[PDB]
Amino acid sequence: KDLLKGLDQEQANEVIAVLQMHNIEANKIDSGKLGYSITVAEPDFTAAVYWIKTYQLPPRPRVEIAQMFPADSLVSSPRAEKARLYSAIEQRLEQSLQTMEGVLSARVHISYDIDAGENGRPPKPVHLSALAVYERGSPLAHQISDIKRFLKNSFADVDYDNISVVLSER
Amino acid sequence: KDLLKGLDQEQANEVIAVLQMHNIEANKIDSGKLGYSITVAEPDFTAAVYWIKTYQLPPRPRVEIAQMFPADSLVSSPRAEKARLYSAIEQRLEQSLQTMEGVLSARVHISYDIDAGENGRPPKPVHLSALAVYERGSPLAHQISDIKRFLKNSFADVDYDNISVVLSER
Amino acid sequence: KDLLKGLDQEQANEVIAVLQMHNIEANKIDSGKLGYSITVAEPDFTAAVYWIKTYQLPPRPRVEIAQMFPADSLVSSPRAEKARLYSAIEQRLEQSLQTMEGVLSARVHISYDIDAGENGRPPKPVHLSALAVYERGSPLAHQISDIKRFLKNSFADVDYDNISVVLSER
Amino acid sequence: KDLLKGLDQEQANEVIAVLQMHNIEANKIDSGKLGYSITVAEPDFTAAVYWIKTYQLPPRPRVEIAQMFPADSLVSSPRAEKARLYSAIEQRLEQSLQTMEGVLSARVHISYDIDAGENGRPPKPVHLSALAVYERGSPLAHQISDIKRFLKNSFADVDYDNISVVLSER
Repeated sequence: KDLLKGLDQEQANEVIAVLQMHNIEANKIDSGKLGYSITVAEPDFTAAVYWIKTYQLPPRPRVEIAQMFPADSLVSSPRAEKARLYSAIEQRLEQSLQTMEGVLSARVHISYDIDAGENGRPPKPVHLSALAVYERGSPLAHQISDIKRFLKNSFADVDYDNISVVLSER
Repeated sequence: KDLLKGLDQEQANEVIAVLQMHNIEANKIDSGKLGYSITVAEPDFTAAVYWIKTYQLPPRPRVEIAQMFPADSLVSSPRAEKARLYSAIEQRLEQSLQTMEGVLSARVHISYDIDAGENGRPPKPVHLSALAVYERGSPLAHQISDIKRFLKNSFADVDYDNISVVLSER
Repeated sequence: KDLLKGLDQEQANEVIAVLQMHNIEANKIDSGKLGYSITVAEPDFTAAVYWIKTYQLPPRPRVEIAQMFPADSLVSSPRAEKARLYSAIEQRLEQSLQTMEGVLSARVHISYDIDAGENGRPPKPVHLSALAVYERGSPLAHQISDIKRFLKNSFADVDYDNISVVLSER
Repeated sequence: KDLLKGLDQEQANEVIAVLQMHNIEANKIDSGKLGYSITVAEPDFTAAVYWIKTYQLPPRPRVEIAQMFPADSLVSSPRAEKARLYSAIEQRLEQSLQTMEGVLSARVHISYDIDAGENGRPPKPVHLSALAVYERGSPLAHQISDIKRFLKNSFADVDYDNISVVLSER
């Protein structure tokens, strides 16, 4: 029975290795495009789907900031520009943190808004959320303070108390 | 008797495995497009439909934010843009939470509105609703506080008291 | 005698199973389009119609929000846009609640209006109505409070006292 | 003698079954279009018409909100739009109530008007009328309070005292 087709080499390799490690007989075939298909024996189909689902496979597609065409036709000013500037910063932070030995994945979600409550009343919202996944063989718990400091000084008007850093082993 | 045609491999596999686990004789065929059809013996048809319905199969299509063409022809400002920004955030949160080992599905619904009650009266509504489904073999109850903190710091002007995190085993 | 033609596989299967369970001799044929026709012996016609009617078969078509073309030709602002935003939320809630084990169908009707009574008098109407149908073999009565909390935090300015959750066994 | 031609299968089946149950010799023929004709012996014609009339057969066509073309050529604002919004709600309520086991038909007529009596005098009219027909074999009298609550919370600014729920056995 077919599981999934048109998988990248990495997605197919991670799913194949996960299934093989759980005693599931899985086979892989490459199509003409270099995309991969995974298949299992019918008796292992239910188990295979359970294991894949439990490990977030296949990875979901989420909204892409670039696919903004449905929302607006042109950008001459501020809200959309600020979203892209924020996205660029989140990616810059993820790129930097990813160089730390032991990090295998990282997500950064930043909040920076300049609001006008009313005449003579300006608020500033700041905060950052950081999730880093570490290799099974590396404890990054001691590096939490260093990661917080790196995030703090990469972004405008952030304090330590408004940064959440969560580290989870794969 | 035919159950459903034009199923994805995942939807067909989950329905086939559910029926087989409940002693229902189900068979599957692939069409030309790689879409799947499920069929059962006529004596098991009523049972099969009962089991499928009880487990939310087949999954319903709900309104897609992108299918906004029926509602408006062009977007130059705020309500539609804010809905897309909110949707992007909900998806970013779902993507992040989905990496936690044990999570097999997640839904996030965010509320963030800036309202003007009258002259010199601005209200701000905040809150988030989070539903996460965990694998049968993983207790994520101890991770509720961590999930709440991740959601809190991903989104503008959210407090813990205004976040609902519900975890349900598949 | 013919009952109905051009039925979906699910509608035809549910009606066939209901009639067979009530000792009604019903037969089914598939047309060229994959649509189904149900027929009964003439001596069982009256009974068959009584049973189908008593169980809401065939399901009625109700107004589709997308079929708004008869009402207005273009939408540049608020009433129609807000109806679509509300419909999207109702569908998002139904999608979320449908994942709860035991739920076989769900309907959500939301009320959220911002009205101006007169100069310096703004009212806000809030409330939600939720109907969930559960499988015969699952008691969801203990989950009423959880369902109310999920609905509360998905929608702007809702309190628990203004949410009705009704659960009915199929 | 011919009774009626161009009947739907359901209308023809209900009329045929009603006549047969009252010892009237009725026959049915299907035309090329799949429409049905009912005929009776001349000696039973008067009785047959009396029975059909007494049971509201054939069902009358009433004004369709969509057939508004005779009344106005275009809709850019409020009265016609509000009528369609109200009709959509009535249909949504009927769809929801129809899922209750025992319901075989339902009609909802809603009243929601926002009127300006004069300068600094706004009235709001609210109320709902609900008629539900139940199967002969189901008592829905105990469900009146539940039906009222479902109707109350589906619609803006409704109180229980302004909802009429009438249940009649077929």
